[PDB]
Amino acid sequence: NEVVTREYTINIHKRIHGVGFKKRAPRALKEIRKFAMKEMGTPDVRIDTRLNKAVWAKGIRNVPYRIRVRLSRKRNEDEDSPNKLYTLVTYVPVTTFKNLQTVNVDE
Amino acid sequence: MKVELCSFSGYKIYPGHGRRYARTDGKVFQFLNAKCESAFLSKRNPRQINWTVLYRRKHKKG
Amino acid sequence: KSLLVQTKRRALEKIDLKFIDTTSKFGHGRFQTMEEKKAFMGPLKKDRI
Amino acid sequence: GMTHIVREVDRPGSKVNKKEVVEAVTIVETPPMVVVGIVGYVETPRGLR
Amino acid sequence: SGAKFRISLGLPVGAVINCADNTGAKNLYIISVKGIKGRLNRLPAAGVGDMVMATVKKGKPELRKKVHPAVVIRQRKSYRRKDGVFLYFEDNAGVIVNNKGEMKGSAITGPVAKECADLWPRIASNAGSIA
RNA sequence: UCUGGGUCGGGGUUUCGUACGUAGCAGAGCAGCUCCCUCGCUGCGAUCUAUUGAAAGUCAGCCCUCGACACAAGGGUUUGU
RNA sequence: CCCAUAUCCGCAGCAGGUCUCCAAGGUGAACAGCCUCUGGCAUGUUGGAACAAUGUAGGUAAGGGAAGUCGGCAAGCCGGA
Ligand SMILES: [Mg+2]
Ligand SMILES: [Mg+2]
Ligand SMILES: [Mg+2]
Ligand SMILES: [Mg+2]
Ligand SMILES: [Mg+2]
Ligand SMILES: [Mg+2]
Ligand SMILES: [Mg+2]
Ligand SMILES: [Mg+2]
Repeated sequence: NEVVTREYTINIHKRIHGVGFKKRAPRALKEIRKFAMKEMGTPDVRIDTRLNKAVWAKGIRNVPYRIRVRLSRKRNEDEDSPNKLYTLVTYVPVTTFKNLQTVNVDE
Repeated sequence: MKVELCSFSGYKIYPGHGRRYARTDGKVFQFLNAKCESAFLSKRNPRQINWTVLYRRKHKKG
Repeated sequence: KSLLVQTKRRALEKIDLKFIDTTSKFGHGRFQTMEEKKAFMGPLKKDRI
Repeated sequence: GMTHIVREVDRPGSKVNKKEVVEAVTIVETPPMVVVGIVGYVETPRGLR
Repeated sequence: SGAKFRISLGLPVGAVINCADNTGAKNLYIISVKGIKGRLNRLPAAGVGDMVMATVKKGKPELRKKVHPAVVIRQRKSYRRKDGVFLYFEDNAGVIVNNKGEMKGSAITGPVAKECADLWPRIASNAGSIA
């Protein structure tokens, strides 16, 4: 239905290619947000603060190549907002990235 | 069309590749690429170089 | 097809190919085929799993 | 794309005569064309309508 | 017969190649190249094979303040040898000849590029190795 | 549409040069333990060797997937002899 | 209370100018340059998206090596001990 959660891996070292040194970490976070707005069909995604602490872990210009990300549509209950749904983009720590696909996640 | 061996890495040069180098004592060498010849011209031994053919027969890696 | 009448000796040369290179153009390729590269390099680590 | 070839040259009286040169070639991929129409032109004093 | 194909020249006018025969010269400072018509601001350059007017800068004093014809026999710049082989030498070198091609010296030390072993037969007969 | 093209994954290619751990009677030497030993056995120790052409990267404008996962007849503005 | 890249003078929240006191760890000859702690700040009066020409500031370059130019101008080389 409308509420669902999946885990994705995001290839950051293909969306940050060729952008200048002091914009690689800020551009990464507006590539996370753009990945989620296409993947779930929602605007108003919200990045968890330990997710950008992950992408800023090696400074502004050396960003991780891949990061494992858990998306989640949620019904926007805090106000009668024009966006009925919002997306929460929590971070998944993982050692290797080999053989990881997109996986539906249970509650 | 004669297929010739790289004087540093022991690989197999095909007729469109690499460059030959005539040192002024009579000796002619063949190099596969610029990685091989810069390693050659900086005088280092291909037996201390882990990816050459001479390394892999000194250590019997086949 | 050309608009001219080809009368030069270079234009009327019968050719006969002898070798066609098939090394990888995505870098400095060394190996003409796949079966050559495997027969030279030997069994790697990721094969013997 | 491009590759390169080896062939033997027959230029009588040349430096590369009966020798092996390396030529650079271009691969042009040509599937068969499908003929779907005919159009006819007439000669006019203003060209070819 | 056969004519010389063009090669990468890479040895302009102000160059100092070293003399490679027993005439007592140690350098050859090129001053022009025979055969160049030239373009505005382009410098005349020479490859292996080319006959060259040069003066010697150090060596025996009976060779020094004169202009001699010379032939470049080795070049450090890579040129393509038309079987897809790029070939280059450790140094730039030349021998002193006259207008007909006979050498003032008698024996060439070092190898000789085979492009000037074909144009210049009296050079090619005094060469120890034809690279 | 004989679906489709995306995102990951896999394979191919290629770049660099052999990862971390662990093991070694490999190591210039030094410090210790002596009921030991019958010349031992614990340490410290750059480096070496095996595991290991490994490890890491690879389209973002590289190649091939049919594996996984979603999504795609939806919108907006105008046009007539 | 300010004592100055915003409280002073310079028509201004002006890269200018304007007298002093205190002074940590590492490297090192060193209150040199570089990195950090105490303390301080939000990039110096706007953001976003692109990566064309031309610039301004910075780099590298085969083979020659001043042939350039009024002139080795600029850069490079040299460097400590
Ligand atoms: Mg290529
Ligand atoms: Mg201000
Ligand atoms: Mg700034
Ligand atoms: Mg700002
Ligand atoms: Mg240069
Ligand atoms: Mg001058
Ligand atoms: Mg002038
Ligand atoms: Mg100066």
